[PDB]
Amino acid sequence: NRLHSLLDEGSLVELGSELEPKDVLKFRDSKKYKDRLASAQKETGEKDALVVMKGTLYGMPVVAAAFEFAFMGGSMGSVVGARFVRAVEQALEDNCPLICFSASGGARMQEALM
Amino acid sequence: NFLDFEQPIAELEAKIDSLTAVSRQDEKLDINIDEEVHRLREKSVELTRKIFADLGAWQIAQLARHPQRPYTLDYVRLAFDEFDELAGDRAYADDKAIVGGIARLDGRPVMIIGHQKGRETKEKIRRNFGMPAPEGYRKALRLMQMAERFKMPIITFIDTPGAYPGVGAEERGQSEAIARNLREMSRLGVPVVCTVIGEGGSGGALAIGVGDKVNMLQYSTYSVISPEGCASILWKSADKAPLAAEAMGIIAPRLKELKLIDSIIPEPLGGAHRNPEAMAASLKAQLLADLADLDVLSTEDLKNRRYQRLMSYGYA
Amino acid sequence: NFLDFEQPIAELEAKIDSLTAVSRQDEKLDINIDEEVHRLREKSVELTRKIFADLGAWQIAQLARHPQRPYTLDYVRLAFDEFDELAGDRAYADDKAIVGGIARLDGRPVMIIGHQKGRETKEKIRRNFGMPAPEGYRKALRLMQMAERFKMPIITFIDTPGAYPGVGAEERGQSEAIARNLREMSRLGVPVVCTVIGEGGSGGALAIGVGDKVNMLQYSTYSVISPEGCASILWKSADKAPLAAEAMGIIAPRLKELKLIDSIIPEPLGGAHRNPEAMAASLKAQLLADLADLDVLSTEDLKNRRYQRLMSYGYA
Amino acid sequence: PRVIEQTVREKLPPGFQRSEFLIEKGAIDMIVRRPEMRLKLASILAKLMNLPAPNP
Ligand SMILES: CC(=O)SCCNC(=O)CCNC(=O)[C@H](O)C(C)(C)COP(=O)(O)OP(=O)(O)OC[C@H]1O[C@@H](n2cnc3c(N)ncnc32)[C@H](O)[C@@H]1OP(=O)(O)O
Repeated sequence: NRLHSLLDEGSLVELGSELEPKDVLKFRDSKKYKDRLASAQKETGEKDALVVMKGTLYGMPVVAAAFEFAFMGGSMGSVVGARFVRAVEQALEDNCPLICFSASGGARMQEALM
Repeated sequence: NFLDFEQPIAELEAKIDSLTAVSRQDEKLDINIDEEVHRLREKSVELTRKIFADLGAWQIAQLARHPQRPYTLDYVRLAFDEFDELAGDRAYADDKAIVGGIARLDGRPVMIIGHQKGRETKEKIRRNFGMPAPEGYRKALRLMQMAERFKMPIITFIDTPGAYPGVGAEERGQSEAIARNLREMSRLGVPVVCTVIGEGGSGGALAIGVGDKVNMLQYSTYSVISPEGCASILWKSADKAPLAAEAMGIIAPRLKELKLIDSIIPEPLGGAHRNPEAMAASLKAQLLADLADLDVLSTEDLKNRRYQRLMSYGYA
Repeated sequence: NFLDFEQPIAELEAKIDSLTAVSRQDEKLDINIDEEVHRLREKSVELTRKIFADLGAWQIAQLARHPQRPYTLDYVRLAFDEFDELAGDRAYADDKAIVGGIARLDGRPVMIIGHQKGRETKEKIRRNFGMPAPEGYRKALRLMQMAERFKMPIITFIDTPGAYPGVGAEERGQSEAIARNLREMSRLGVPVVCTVIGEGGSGGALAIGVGDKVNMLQYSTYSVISPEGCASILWKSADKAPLAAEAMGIIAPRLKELKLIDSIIPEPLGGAHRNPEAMAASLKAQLLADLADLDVLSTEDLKNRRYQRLMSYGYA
Repeated sequence: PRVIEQTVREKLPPGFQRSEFLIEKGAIDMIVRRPEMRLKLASILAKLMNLPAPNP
């Protein structure tokens, strides 16, 4: 909704949609990190906290993104950074400002130092 | 002051001390000191292996916090010479939780940035338990820029509980300062090497740890969050810290397989604290080896390699 | 609130005000307002020339401090559009004694940095009488770097009594911040234009005034030290300020001959305060003309010319 | 705020870590309400990129 609100209509193009969590730390909390991963993914309808959608602003190309705080506190998971890199790379290859919105409670603990 | 599980080592040490007194205490007492010293040292050496063979991640964390250990000052003294300490951010204060300076390594000049918990209570409170307010990280950025400018390599030590969680620290752009630090260090035209001596992590540690190479002792924990914090938030308790430590993967070998750190520097038995000189020598050898195979690459190739390695972060 | 020597102008104004009331006050009073208004305005217009013809340097200083005048906010409003105010040094605070922002000048985008004394007592104390603590100058450096990065020209207004002489200002590297400001501004790859609207000087003013061109109103004083300070130190008194003003050469035409400033923008009669719109138009025309003959030169030639002009400073 | 509360074991200032407070303390540029946001970004970016101003 945020991305649609900012970007113009009909020019939206999602980026990094094939990137999904691939937990390897098998983090065993009170719940299993895979449990929370799947629960958030189905509850919010998004693979991870961050969404990226190339678009246009008043006829000017631009790249936007935002955090879905509902996703495990919107933590910056591996996919979050990977999509961030994807968006920045898109902005670099095609000359266009890049914008983002911040909403998170901290880095994704379950992935530890990753 | 040895830890709780180092007790058998202690009592044997406690018998050992009064051997000096019995040498010349009183009543003509000068016993055959050498025989008893040799036997008790033999037993103590045998027992430490009986004690440090069976330690795991929760212990490793305790050892990483042994209140008798070399801090960055100690490694500087025992592996560096002609050390000049630059103190001052140029903005609001110099911080005692970070100590930086310019020194020589086997003739070669280097920059040394790292934390200093202070030894006893007094130097611990004077240095804020190695917890840096942001002005410290601004100072570290300033020094790192200076080192970059004059074609000088950077050696960084990392031993911090974390960025200070206080009113003064938050007011002055803590997040902003650390963000800038993480931005500049990823563009310097000089090689960067960063150890994980002692206890470090919690992000603020990364402010001076983004380099070509990364190294860690065998009893040093590098956790995005202290085990106690992870326990409180997730386990809903504090006593369950060891489970958090086991799960997170804060121990060096666990991290080593993760392609996160480039080498582990083995410790003297019983912890580096028992032989600080040996640990300093090992660290100096590792640092020199790291610098050697690094100087071959040119500055542009150095930065390109640094960027590429960063991108390898995360399974994605 | 007109100055002491603007009294004859005042009393004539004082008769003029109640003309509005007499128009519809009471008792059917609606007199032939137009005739009296025309005659009194004629007399007032004639008298101001009788008053502002014979003012000299001590007065100029008083007029430069007229407590009814356009500050940088006023010139922004009356000559700039689409103004966006960026507040924040990123370190410790944003300062109210400096206001910066990014706006458009006749379509063209520009950066505007300058001071704001505040109009009345409340906005004067909230902005510290246009006296900037160093964090303000760090903010100004940050904005100037931003403007340089995106091939954007910089327009700067200068209206400051001086850098704040206070504990907080000295503690935070006042000297250091101003030194850095004076260093960076002399390397930007974008043209720089700087007026001297209002009262400015005392070095701290120079923090945002090192550019390709310099311009000053006809009643604006630019003194390395306020006249009162020079009087106290040298004359051994304060009352002898006018002599200090006469000696120093703080008036625009006196400075103009010194090759220090590139143009004087003429004022509306009686001071720019009587016709702020006319002054804003004159300033906008001068700024546009300055930018025009400046954009022809390339960035490298721009910086070379800037450096060469600096070296012309001082008779040596 | 919980971590800082336990650490400093005191009362945090009112408005702690609030945008109306972190613009007071220099870390925050400008406070924009959501409805303007798209125009505010559009105008600022059209300026910085040096493009002609957007049409309302
Ligand atoms: C060290 C780090 O970087 S992570 C440490 C945790 N974060 C912090 O210390 C910073 C802020 N701390 C917080 O508790 C919050 O983010 C606050 C202060 C903004 C409060 O926001 P709240 O409205 O309380 O949100 P809350 O913390 O409940 O977040 C919602 C959910 O996200 C989860 N979450 C948030 N951040 C994280 C994180 N970094 N890792 C894992 N889960 C997280 C919470 O567990 C919670 O899950 P639950 O509702 O199913 O129990």
